[PDB]
Amino acid sequence: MVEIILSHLIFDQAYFSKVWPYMDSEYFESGPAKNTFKLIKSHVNEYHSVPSINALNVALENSSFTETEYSGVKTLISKLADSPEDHSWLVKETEKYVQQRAMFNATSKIIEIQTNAELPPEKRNKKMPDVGAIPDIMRQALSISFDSYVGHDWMDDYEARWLSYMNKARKVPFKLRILNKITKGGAETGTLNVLMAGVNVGKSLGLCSLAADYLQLGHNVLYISMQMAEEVCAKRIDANMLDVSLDDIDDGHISYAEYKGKMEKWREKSTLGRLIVKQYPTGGADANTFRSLLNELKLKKNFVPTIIIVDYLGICKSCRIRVYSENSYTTVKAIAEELRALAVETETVLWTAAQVGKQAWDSSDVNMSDIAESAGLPATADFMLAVIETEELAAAEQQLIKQIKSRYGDKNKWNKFLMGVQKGNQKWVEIE
Amino acid sequence: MVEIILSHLIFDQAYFSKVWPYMDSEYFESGPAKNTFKLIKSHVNEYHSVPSINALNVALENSSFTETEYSGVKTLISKLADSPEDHSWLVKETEKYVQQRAMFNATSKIIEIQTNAELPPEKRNKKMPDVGAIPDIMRQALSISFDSYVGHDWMDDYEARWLSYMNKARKVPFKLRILNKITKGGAETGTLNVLMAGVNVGKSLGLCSLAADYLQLGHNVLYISMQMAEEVCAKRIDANMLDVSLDDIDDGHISYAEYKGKMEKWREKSTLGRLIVKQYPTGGADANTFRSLLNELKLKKNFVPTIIIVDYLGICKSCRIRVYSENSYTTVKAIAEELRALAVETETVLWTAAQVGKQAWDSSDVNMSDIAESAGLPATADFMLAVIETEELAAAEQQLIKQIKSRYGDKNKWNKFLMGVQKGNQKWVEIE
Amino acid sequence: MVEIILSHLIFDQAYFSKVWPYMDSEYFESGPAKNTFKLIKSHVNEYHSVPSINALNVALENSSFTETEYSGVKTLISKLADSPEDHSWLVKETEKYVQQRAMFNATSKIIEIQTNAELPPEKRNKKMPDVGAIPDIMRQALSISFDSYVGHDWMDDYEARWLSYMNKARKVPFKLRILNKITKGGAETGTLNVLMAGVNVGKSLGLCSLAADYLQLGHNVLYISMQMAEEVCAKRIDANMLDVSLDDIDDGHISYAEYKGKMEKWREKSTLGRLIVKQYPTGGADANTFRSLLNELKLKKNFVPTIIIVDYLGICKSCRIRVYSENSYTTVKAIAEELRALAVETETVLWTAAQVGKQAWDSSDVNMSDIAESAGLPATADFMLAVIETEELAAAEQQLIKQIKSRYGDKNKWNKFLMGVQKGNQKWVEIE
Amino acid sequence: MVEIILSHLIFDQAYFSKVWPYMDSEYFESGPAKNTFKLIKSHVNEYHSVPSINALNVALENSSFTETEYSGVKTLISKLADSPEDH
Amino acid sequence: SIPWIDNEFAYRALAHLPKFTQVNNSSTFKLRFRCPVCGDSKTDQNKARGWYYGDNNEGNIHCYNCNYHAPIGIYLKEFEPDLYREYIFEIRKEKGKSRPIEKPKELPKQPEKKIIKSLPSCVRLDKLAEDHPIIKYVKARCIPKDKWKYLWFTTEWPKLVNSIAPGTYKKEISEPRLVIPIYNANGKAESFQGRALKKDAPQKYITIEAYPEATKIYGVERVKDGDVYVLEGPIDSLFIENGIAITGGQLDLEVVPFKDRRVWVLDNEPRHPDTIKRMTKLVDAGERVMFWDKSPWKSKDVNDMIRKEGATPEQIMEYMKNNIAQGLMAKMRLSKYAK
DNA sequence: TCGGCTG
RNA sequence: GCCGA
DNA sequence: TTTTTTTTTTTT
Ligand SMILES: Nc1ncnc2c1ncn2[C@@H]1O[C@H](COP(=O)(O)OP(=O)(O)OP(O)(O)=S)[C@@H](O)[C@H]1O
Ligand SMILES: Nc1ncnc2c1ncn2[C@@H]1O[C@H](COP(=O)(O)OP(=O)(O)OP(O)(O)=S)[C@@H](O)[C@H]1O
Ligand SMILES: [Mg+2]
Ligand SMILES: [Mg+2]
Ligand SMILES: [Zn+2]
Repeated sequence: MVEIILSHLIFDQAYFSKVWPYMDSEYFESGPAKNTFKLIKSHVNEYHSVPSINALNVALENSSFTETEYSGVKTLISKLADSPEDHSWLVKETEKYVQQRAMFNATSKIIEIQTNAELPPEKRNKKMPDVGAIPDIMRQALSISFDSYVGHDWMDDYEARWLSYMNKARKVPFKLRILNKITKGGAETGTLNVLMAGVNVGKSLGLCSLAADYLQLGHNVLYISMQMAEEVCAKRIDANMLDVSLDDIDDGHISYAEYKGKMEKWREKSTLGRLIVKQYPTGGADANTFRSLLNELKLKKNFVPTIIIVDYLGICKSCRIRVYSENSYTTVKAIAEELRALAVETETVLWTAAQVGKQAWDSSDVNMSDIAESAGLPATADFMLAVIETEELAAAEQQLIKQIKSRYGDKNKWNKFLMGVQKGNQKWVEIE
Repeated sequence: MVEIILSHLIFDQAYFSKVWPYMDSEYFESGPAKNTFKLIKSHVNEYHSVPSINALNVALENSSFTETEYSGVKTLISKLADSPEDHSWLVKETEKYVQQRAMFNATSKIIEIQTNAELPPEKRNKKMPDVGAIPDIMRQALSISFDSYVGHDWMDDYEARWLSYMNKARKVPFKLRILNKITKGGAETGTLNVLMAGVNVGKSLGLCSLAADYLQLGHNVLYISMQMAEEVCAKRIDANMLDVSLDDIDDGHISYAEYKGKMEKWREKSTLGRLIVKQYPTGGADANTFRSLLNELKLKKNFVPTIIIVDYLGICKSCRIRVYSENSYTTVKAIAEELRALAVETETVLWTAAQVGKQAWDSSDVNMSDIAESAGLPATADFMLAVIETEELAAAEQQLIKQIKSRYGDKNKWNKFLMGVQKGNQKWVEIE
Repeated sequence: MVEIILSHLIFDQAYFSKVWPYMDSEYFESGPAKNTFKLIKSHVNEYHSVPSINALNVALENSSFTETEYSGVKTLISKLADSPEDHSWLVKETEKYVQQRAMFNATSKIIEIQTNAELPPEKRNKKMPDVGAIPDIMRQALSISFDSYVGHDWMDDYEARWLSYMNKARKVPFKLRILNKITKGGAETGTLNVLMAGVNVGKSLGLCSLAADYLQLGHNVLYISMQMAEEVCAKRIDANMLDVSLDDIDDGHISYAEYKGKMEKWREKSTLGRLIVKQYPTGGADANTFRSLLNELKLKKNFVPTIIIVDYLGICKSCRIRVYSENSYTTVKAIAEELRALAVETETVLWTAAQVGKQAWDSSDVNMSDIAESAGLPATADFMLAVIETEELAAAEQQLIKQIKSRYGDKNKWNKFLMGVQKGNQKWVEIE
Repeated sequence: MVEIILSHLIFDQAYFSKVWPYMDSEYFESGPAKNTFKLIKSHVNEYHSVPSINALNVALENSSFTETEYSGVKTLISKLADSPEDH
Repeated sequence: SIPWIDNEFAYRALAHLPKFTQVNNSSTFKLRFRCPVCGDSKTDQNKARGWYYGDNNEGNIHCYNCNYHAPIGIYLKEFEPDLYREYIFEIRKEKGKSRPIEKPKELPKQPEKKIIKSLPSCVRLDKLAEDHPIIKYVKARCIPKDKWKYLWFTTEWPKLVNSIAPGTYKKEISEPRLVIPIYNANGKAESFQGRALKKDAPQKYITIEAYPEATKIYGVERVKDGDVYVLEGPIDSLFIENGIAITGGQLDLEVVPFKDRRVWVLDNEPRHPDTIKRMTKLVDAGERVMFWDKSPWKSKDVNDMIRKEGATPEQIMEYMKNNIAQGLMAKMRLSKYAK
């Protein structure tokens, strides 16, 4: 890819602005490529700008080489084109080429060092290092990654850091005062959050409640039904939005006239967004399938989801790991990391629920250790709530949400808070 | 000179008694020499003595070799004879040959490693280390010598012991006098220190507290975040060193004018270093990547690190074990070894943080048999701490440090102590 | 191998007197070997003495041999040498050759028997054995062993057992009259012993002292330490050996001149053993390791140990157990069993320490029931000494040692004894 | 029509954005076409975009199959070319 | 194992099988036979996939038709239980005793026996007219004219061989071929290769040896001072100063002289893993191997470079002299070049 | 239409 | 089975 | 070598 490297050095400023800091004549070859890069280096040294093909030819004419080298360099020069390919692929590929050639150079150097070492001191060459320099010579050749960024400074970049503080565009509100209060502006994009609860305690209920709350806030929500069907999930969403008890829905207490009226009234609102719900067979969808669904959505409809809700992470099937390749801890943590990567790619708050081992399915409190699946999930995640319900809570219709893992804010300011869950409406009500 | 080495292994006793334990079958060519050494080693294992030529002939006759192999081994043994020479040139020449043939084998190994690395996925095999491991292997080969120190020999090694008595290593002091007291003045330079804890209980909090203290102590600090953005870690440091709560920063309670004033008041302080925060994606950085970052920091920013602080040890790429190849224990142990090697190389007091097992979560006490990803960390680490803020320490706004692994002093002197961790300021204070 | 066997029959006295009773004319061949052994047997029968080479040549001169047989026997006789091979290998190899040839002869005999059986009974060889005796014949094949020593045979080794009794070939003294009084001669080889530290006793100190006392008696000792550094353990050894207080070593009251003088004075004494301190990470050393360490020490430092003191049993690791814990009954039981197996297979005394329960801590009298690791350790520990320190004994600079379990002797003979412990000197002295 | 399918997979964003999610390795052949699609899929996984011909040549150079397969893939890539077509 | 007994029993138990052939080369013992497990093909009677290799430390019967690879003992158990028991008993019988097979170590070889004096039906290339079709073909080959005194043209190649080695062909069908005489060190022809003409000859493009002990290296008599370059084609060697070419499917390092200064110049194919195997076996011997990893040309052989990419001999020589690596240095280029 | 080819 | 004619 | 479910067992 040396030809590509030189072509994009000559006919691109962005590439030259990020790969010229890491470039040595020892990388390319001992043939025409070496002399061509030497010409480029000389031209940029004498006049601090990238040359042109005419300028390169003039430099080649002025420079002195043998006839074979002259012809080879001229032929290579004639084989240069703009070819405006992708920038990310270009920089990654040239970084790979640099690393491989650096490894080759270091290995050849240590081989020459050993060959000199075997020679008698009278015969051997003093210029080369001693054998003791073999290790470092390798590691310096393993530290040539393409990265010009040193990062923050805390002293030379305080104004930019304050500006970054002023950019609250990452936060997303919750439509609930208590959640935003305990998350300091709500959840953030590409930030995995887990609302774990026991079986039949309200995981998918809470996820659909969050979907409805985000829908009433104008976002675009993608509800990934891992267990239920599309119609059932949409029925729960209607129970939250159209404010009609889920049962009533099945008992005909809402006439089609009233249903149509409520749906049209909600359509008339300009603050309402779009909500798309996709059902998936158990163990048959993950970040790869999710991105395929993302592309299909963005093509078929002008829909860019701002929230991604997963019905249950455990139901998902890992991308690289097969269906049951390894134990639960490895595969579930892999699923969690893949989902967090998908969220940070699409810059969307990724909500999901988790199950609790049998030790806490009837406990007044559930701790972080009571994660039925991998313990890596309460490590790959950010804002973890736990939903607890007892006989008293069921009588009071108040699920208790415990701030089990809080990356956003202080995990202990309001650790346990009572929610006003109305199971009939699939809705959460803050308590004042 | 393999023939001479075997001849003096057979026909001599002092030569054997001096050189045998270091000899290995890998130090000979694949021809007759290796098979002869195999027979000799088998006989030595079976009878605890050097065989005679008749014994070697008997073993060769009762061996499973090819006609070519049998003829070659018989010819070599027939060529073996006692050459009367000095017992000073033989030992040194044997050591030279063993080092030279150790280096050849090592080099061949790194060539094979590179060949495996260039292979595509699936097609590439395993049981072979990653390219990043190449320097470490080259370090072992250069260390081969016939003077092996296995353990401290009382009445034989008493000069070194008295030197260790009278002399003490240089300590990089902490700003908390409790850590100095439990480390007898501070942390030694070429060390890998780890601050273990549970999830979301103050791993990065403790690392940032140490970073802020070391920045206030005039050292040069590098904070490599793998789970947080550069802005988040820099915000933690700002909260620690400006006495402004994170709630104040997020809510904007402090004005930008006061922020700039505090930054200038800190910059005007003469006894201040430079802290630089660099972010890599989870699993996107290794020890080689950290070395490249150090190179650019020494070149681009002219910053020589003193305190490297990595956010999460268990997230970093092995740097020597292909991604997703071995189990968790081997991968994390290799990560710890690579980080300690980098710390020893750059003479920087490295800090990291490890995650305890699910059993230790919300438990009033932890120990070595609680490390989640790998129990090999205390073997590799040089100073490890724990955080036991489970139920009531947070209610009392305090902490607890187990001092799990302490190579600086006696861990069973101040094993458990209370630290006033202030979460809003992201700092540690002393209860006294 | 036949040539070597015949040559060492002709030219040796010990090898002949050891391996002649198990040699038969059918063991060698049907040619030169058989005829040569026939000549040897004839000569040893007519004259009760091993023939010389010229005597064997004379026997060849006067014997019934064919021309080819005559030439073969003459050549083989001339091919007999007086090579001085080692003894153990010669015995083992001739035994192996004899067993292999006996197996071949028995297999040929049973095959010929089966071939004879499948013949018309009217035309068969009467002398051939019947088929039903085939399992017996192979038994006679396997009833061939030059040295028949399998286990200790009562009524057949009463003299050797009595010699072991009188010689005290198992005991190893303690340099303390009290311990030898309570052990009928001291600890025994191939055994495990444990010190049960009570409420703050210092498991290291006792093992430290015994380590010393064992050192002053000329025994090779190896203190595998876990919770301490090699320098610290060697410093305690120095405190016990040089009469220098441990804190005085830290302060520097004792100077280099006095230290080196005492060290050389101890070196002058010929009754001083060697102590090898080796450190291993807490929980990173199981019994199997110790085996490799012993192999390395024997091979490299020629150090063959008779005392092996491991710092702490609970801190150790089980040889093959995945789950590790700081204090678990199954782990301590496995560790005790593996360490005792190591002691038995090494023919060495092994010492370790262990902790007891709080009931043993508060009460001066400690019962085997009042043991943290009871049933487990008591089962595999030959000796068990409960070391208890009380405030009154602290004022009197003593400790109450109780013989909790003595496989060596009666428990109640001298159970409780006051020991003169000097913590600063880390020394144990007797009480008048 | 595998050549046409690949040509419009590379030189057409509209065609790719529709047909790609359903496309899979087992749909082309046991010869050059499968290897070309494998290279395209690997590049897509690496960069979330369609590679150019130069990128495919680079990937082909950094490949492992035999001379016959290499020649086949190079021939196919050289034969890849956009044509005026309807969606 | 006991390879000699394995070979003996394999010969005993495979001689009666159809299409049996005891292929015994000076270092290899192999048996060709129609595999009883599969039967091969009715058309492929002579193309019998049943093979036995006993030259290894163990005797293995492998058939590529049914993909049946097994030790000789397994085959004996599955097909010849009587012979199986015989073999399994006698292997133990001689197992105890020392191996005596080295005692009758004799060489049945002979020196130069069929020294080639003259070539009937052959006219040397330099003796031919400039408009001869073979001359035009070698002009397309771009061989330097001065070396044309080393090649002959024939039209009676089967007749020529049957005049040299009678009975090789039952029919002496006239066939034009490029006769390349392979000489010894002293300069006398010890064999000759009938190089195919046009795109390919009808059948049997093989080098005919005067005798089994004849040399397989071309141009040894023309070797001068300096390093010796070993190639794969005699015509390719004609473009190389001090360039010899091995002629045969077997590559023995011992028979190749100039151990101090022999340089292996092989093909320019990183693929074709057999080439990689050859390179690896050469470098494991620590031999001097040339590497095309930095070659500006991408052809297969040197003559291919010259004809297709317009390479000149001087460029070839300077590349060879600058690209000789040994030991670890060679292994590096081998590793990077292979793929 | 032939021979030679690993597992 | 793949390669060479 | 961890890790998680479940069951069974056992010790304190
Ligand atoms: N159609 C419905 N009508 C009334 N109550 C319902 C209905 N569906 C669910 N619930 C109640 O909602 C709670 C659990 O429902 P879901 O949230 O759908 O289950 P989940 O949270 O997904 O957890 P699991 O383990 O998958 S059942 C229980 O209290 C149910 O009684
Ligand atoms: N913005 C914030 N404001 C106040 N407290 C916070 C904030 N963010 C985090 N915390 C507190 O920080 C504590 C520990 O957070 P971390 O720094 O992430 O510790 P941790 O062990 O690194 O967690 P990890 O990295 O997810 S394992 C939590 O208990 C929170 O209460
Ligand atoms: Mg559900
Ligand atoms: Mg954190
Ligand atoms: Zn077959």
